[PDB]
Amino acid sequence: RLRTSRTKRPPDGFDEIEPTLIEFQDRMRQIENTMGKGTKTEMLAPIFQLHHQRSRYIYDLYYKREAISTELYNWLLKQNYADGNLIAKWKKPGYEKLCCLRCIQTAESKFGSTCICRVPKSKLDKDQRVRCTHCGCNGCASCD
Amino acid sequence: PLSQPIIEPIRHKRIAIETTNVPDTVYKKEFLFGLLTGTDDVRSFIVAGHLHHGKSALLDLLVYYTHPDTKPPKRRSLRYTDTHYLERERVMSIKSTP
Amino acid sequence: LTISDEAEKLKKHLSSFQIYLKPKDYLLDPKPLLQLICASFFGFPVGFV
Amino acid sequence: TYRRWKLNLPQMANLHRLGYQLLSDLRDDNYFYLFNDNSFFTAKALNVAIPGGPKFEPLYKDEAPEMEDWNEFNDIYKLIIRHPIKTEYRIAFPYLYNSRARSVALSEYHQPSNVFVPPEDPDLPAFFWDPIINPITSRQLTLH
Amino acid sequence: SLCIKLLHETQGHIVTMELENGSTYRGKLIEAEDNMNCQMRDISVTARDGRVSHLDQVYIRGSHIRFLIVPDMLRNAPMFKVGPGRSVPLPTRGRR
Amino acid sequence: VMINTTRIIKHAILHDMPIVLVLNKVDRLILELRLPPNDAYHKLRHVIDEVNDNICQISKDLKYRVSPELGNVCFASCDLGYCFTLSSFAKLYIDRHGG
Amino acid sequence: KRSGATKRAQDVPLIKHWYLEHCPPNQPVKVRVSYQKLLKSHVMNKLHMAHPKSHTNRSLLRQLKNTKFFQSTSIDWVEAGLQVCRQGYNMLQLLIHRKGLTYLHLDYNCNLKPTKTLTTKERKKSRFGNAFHLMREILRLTKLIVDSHVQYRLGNIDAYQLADGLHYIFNHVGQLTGMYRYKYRLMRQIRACKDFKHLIYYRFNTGPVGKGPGCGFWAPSWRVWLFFLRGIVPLLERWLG
Amino acid sequence: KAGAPDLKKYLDRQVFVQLNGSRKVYGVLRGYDIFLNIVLEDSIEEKVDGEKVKIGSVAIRGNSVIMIETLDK
Amino acid sequence: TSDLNVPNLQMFGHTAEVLVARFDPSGSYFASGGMDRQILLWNVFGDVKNYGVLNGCKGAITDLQWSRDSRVVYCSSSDTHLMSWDAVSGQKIRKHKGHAGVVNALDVLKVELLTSVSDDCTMKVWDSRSKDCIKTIEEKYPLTAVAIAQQGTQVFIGGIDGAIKIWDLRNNHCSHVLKGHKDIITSLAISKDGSSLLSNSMDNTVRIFDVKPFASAQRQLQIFEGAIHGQEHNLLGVAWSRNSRFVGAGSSDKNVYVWSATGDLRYVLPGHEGSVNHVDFHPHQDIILSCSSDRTIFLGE
Amino acid sequence: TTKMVSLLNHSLNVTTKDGRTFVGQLLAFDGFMNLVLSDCQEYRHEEKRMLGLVILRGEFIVSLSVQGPPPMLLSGPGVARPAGRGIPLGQAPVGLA
RNA sequence: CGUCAAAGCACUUUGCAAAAGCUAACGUAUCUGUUUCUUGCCUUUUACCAGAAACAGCCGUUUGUAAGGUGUGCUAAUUUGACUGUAUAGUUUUUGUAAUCU
Ligand SMILES: O=P(O)(O)O[C@H]1[C@@H](OP(=O)(O)O)[C@@H](OP(=O)(O)O)[C@@H](OP(=O)(O)O)[C@@H](OP(=O)(O)O)[C@H]1OP(=O)(O)O
Ligand SMILES: Nc1nc2c(ncn2[C@@H]2O[C@H](COP(=O)(O)OP(=O)(O)OP(=O)(O)O)[C@@H](O)[C@H]2O)c(=O)[nH]1
Ligand SMILES: [Mg+2]
Ligand SMILES: [Mg+2]
Ligand SMILES: [Zn+2]
Ligand SMILES: [Zn+2]
Ligand SMILES: [Zn+2]
Repeated sequence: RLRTSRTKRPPDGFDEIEPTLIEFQDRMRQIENTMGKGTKTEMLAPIFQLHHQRSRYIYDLYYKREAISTELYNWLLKQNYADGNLIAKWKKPGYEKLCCLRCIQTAESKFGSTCICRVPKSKLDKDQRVRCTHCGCNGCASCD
Repeated sequence: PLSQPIIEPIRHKRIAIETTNVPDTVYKKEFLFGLLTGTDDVRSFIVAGHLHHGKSALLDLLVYYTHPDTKPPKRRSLRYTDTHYLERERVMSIKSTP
Repeated sequence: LTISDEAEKLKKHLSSFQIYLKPKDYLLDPKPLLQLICASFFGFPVGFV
Repeated sequence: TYRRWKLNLPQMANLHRLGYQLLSDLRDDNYFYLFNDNSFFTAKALNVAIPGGPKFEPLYKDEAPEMEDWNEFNDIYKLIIRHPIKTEYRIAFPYLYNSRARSVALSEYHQPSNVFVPPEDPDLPAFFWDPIINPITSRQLTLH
Repeated sequence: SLCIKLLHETQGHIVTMELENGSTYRGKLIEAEDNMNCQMRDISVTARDGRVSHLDQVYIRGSHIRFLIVPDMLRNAPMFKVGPGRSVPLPTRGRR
Repeated sequence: VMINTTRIIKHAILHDMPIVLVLNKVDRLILELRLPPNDAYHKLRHVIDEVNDNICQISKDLKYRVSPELGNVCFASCDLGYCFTLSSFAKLYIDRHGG
Repeated sequence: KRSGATKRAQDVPLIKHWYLEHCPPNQPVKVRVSYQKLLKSHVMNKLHMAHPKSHTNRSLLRQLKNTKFFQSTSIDWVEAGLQVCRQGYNMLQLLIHRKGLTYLHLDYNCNLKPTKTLTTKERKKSRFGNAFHLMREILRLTKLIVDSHVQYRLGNIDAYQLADGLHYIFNHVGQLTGMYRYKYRLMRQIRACKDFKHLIYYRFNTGPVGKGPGCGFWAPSWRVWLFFLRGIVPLLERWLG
Repeated sequence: KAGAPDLKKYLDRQVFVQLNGSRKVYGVLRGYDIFLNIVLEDSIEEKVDGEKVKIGSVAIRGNSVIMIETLDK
Repeated sequence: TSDLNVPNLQMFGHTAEVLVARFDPSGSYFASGGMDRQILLWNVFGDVKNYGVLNGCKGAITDLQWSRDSRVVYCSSSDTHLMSWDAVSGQKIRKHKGHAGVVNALDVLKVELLTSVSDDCTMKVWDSRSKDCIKTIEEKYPLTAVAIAQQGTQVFIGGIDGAIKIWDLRNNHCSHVLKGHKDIITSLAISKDGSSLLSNSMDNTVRIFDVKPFASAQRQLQIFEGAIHGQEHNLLGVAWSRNSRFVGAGSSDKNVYVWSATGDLRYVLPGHEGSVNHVDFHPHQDIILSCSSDRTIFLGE
Repeated sequence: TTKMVSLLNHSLNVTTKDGRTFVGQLLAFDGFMNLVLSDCQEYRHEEKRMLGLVILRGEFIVSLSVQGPPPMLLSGPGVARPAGRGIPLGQAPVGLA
């Protein structure tokens, strides 16, 4: 992950996108230090929000705007700059707007069911349209 | 003495390597018996030499071919036709096994 | 040829002899590779017999 | 997972050269004549101690004069003294040079000595007549 | 070739062969070749008509053989698999 | 040739026993001692000559004689798994290259 | 070989042949004794060789990972070490509380010192057992190692100083921790580390290099302590349970 | 490919050859080929009647040789 | 009233729902399979123990069929495959591929001919060795059950439409349909003589039809109520007695329904914990077989 | 030539160039169609003679046919136990409540 | 290399089961504990000393098999296994010394 000045220089397209990745890390540090105003699980939601945003930024760079070479993209996935499994989910139908991977796994629920944000809202009552407890997601359904 | 057991444990004194059942060879045993009984294709000889010059390895060479089940050991030579725990300890032939 | 790590030259030469080895076999320890090559090249030790 | 490795010949040669300080230079195994594991087991059983090797507890404390008799067998009167029976003899041939030989272990008698000498310089060809090897000259025979 | 291997197996025994003429030969086979050229000894030649003659040493060319009557106890001889490059059926231990 | 080899040869010729010689551990000449091919041939020939001398010390009969040209001597490496004679290479060549 | 099976890091001894062979001549008495003692331990290990028994694969961490209470990620080793030190400190502190022994101070180096003079009642109540103290001392050793690495990461020391300090830590557990008090069978491991120190120093300080700090060949002593931990883990888990 | 026939023991010996069509030739073998083509010298031919006519130096094609026979004990 | 050691024998095994269980035509064996991708072979008389497990199927055993030789087993898999299992040795003989969805039903012939339907809206005829469909019939909606007449020219297919279609393999003239059902047909079964067709449908009515070239119209002989289907849309089977005078069916209300084929209910015996998937009768004695999605199967009288 | 292998150990009658017929069990064949027959009988012209082990030349052979077919599961987890049916007091589908 | 056959394949996560048969490294590495004995130091216990026997535990390893994950394919990729695998009208078999009658 962390890179030293004596390390192998990253591929050619890295320096154009270095500052925004540094800024992502800056907000991650801010979220780490910021404390309070939530339950034991609620305070840990912005972490997943920012992680999804960064991985989505890299995925957008490669697969929709083609602004980076495949070598640099593979390097970024190797250096944990982006979540490989999350992108793998984004690449298949039905999961285009997946929030995180804890809201898809059924072994982490009480009754072996995916999270509430995964249900399309057309099949969901108005009262139970809430923010996900895992990450604060407000609807992952591709339809929505 | 206290060392003497009241109920003697069951012991099986094994001295040599001896398969319970005849291993499968490339040839049929009836063919070998026919060759031995009614043919002049039998040769009787001994394999002799100095120490560790390789006379048991020579017979291992033929055994590897006629017995497909045998495989080379992990850390040493097969030394088939030793078949004595003493010889397997000293890693040298002490008896003349036919 | 077996020892000195020359996969393609050995492969071609044994192809001339119709000795065909699986590709994982060339990636063997030097001694079992020698044993395999010698058991395919020289067959049963018929000279001694 | 790192469960199996396969290295080239140049790579293995390089690794052998680089770590040359920390490996043995024997290749013969006859060096460990009475200083190998089974000799140590025998010495521990007999309570003798090879003077460079370990020392253990007796393992057999039954040597009291319960017989109360010298047995007129080991007496000096009927014994030809030629050379002292060292403990190296008692370890090399455990079943002959000592009675009461229990729990001893036998060791490999001999190995064919290795006649390989590594090359001094790479300029010389691989197959070259070493001057250390005595010449093949035996005009001392009477053939047919 | 398994048939030629069996013929070589026969060597030293008494094998009867009849040639393209129709005469049958009763003697001891002492040599054999891949061409099936044969050498025989103490042969009792039975001509096509039935006349019995006797020969001592012959070298029958293989191209003129019809068939051979091998001794019965050779029915248990082992039929080894032959690889592509091998020219003699022998027990194998390598790859194939 | 060592002392036990000499003893075996003496006792075998004394009892009128034919002897077939196997020159084992040939691979040590190539991979271990690293002799050039010509020096290796000289070493093999010297060993055969020594064996023949030990035979002659008992009986100078030409019936008891070991030499590869008589088909009486086998070159072998039982660790690597081959044991050929002059005839086994002549036939190995012939099968490949014709008549 | 050219082909193998990737043993673990601590399963490579790297100097076993040094003392399996004969001792080099003209060595001082202590070095000869060290050679002989290491050889004795090896011989005892080989004599009681048990062919491993058949058993189905079980592992604590896989069972734990199956549950929903345990997650997984990838972090730097030094961060993980700091986390382990902090967690052990918090566990020991929570255990010291919940007993009312709030007058005992467990400072950050894992020393249990009363904050006031204790009466007989308090002195009798504040007496802990061998399990707690052994865990405290193992935690102290862990903190020593992680703090050496942290000093290296700050730039306070360079790589050579760190290697030398780690070698010193592993060879001098009996002086730095005092863990031997609560389990005296550790003295086998302390003696083994001393013997490895003798071998390595006398094969290291030869020629232009002389006496002094600087020998950072810490692999053998490190693996000695790893193999001590292998056996002591179940005993401490039983005691702490 | 082909193979050399084994006939060294028959060289320079009184030999008797049977050809196709009930032919019969004497002679001493002097050479042979891959196809068993033989060469005979000072040979003698037999007819069906049996009168022996000296035939001379002879080079029989191997394709016609049925058997090659020697008479010595 | 039979050779069973106990009049009722509850059979345990499997790790999931069991979907099929059919008697051997000889009457000494029977096999069962379900969602655990395993087929178990049983002993009707004796210790009633397992002697074989048919492992290797990569999907749920939706249906399986015994061979007349009673030595090979044909299984229908949810993984779009049909495997032939050698019962005596338990080895994979052949794997028939070619569908495009879950294959729902399977049937065998009196001659080595196999037929099956799947969710790809098709029906395929398989030779026991050709490894390929000799004939393909393509429908609009997914099919659910088949029955082949032992004479060997007519196949009855039942699907979403609710009308049984009778197909002549040689003629390819399909202008004859056994109308009458109004919902999905779960199963079909043919009589021993090959004269009557037994059908079950998800409209909760079990009907019996006549397989004869001539009819006096309203080929519907009679209808049966009581056997009901749940909300899981399971494929509930129907069975024919050895003497072809008792008709049987399963229901999602855990009851096994046996009739006299004359319109009067005879046995309504309960005993299952879940939906009763399949039911069969022994070809020699008066036994009945039950198969339910509660990991258990029952032997009968 | 994989079909040629399928006739091993079968019983075969071979019509020959001479006109005879040999019947016996095939043991091994050859690329030149040399046939090895065991327990071979001779069909001259039909007279029966026991021949034994016979090696045919390739040229001698005209055609061949076969007269006789070639000479010549682990466990389970289920367990049975007798039991009776227990009548429940409800009448409803499992899905419906 | 070639032909044939069936299996998507490569990497990877987890579950289940097994791992000497013919004297031999599941692990070329190496700890701990219990019981019964014999010892050492010993004021009494824990902690201990060092040898044996019989038992266990922990750190690891290999294989089989089941269900999945990632990347690539099914409009082909790869792997595993099996194979009595090769030319050729010019004498030793397969591009005819045949027909004729008897
Ligand atoms: O304790 P020892 O093994 O006898 O070794 C001590 C000493 O160790 P302590 O500081 O623990 O007393 C040093 O070793 P480190 O402390 O450096 O490990 C020192 O080593 P250097 O001189 O190599 O620095 C030296 O060992 P030696 O004199 O053998 O080199 C010295 O030995 P003495 O105790 O005999 O003085
Ligand atoms: N390098 C090499 N070593 C061989 C060869 N043949 C045998 N050896 C080794 O020589 C040693 C002795 O082999 P053995 O088969 O025990 O020889 P031996 O004649 O049976 O020894 P004794 O029975 O005591 O006479 C073993 O290590 C064999 O592996 C060879 O051809 N080359
Ligand atoms: Mg020997
Ligand atoms: Mg007291
Ligand atoms: Zn989420
Ligand atoms: Zn959610
Ligand atoms: Zn969400």
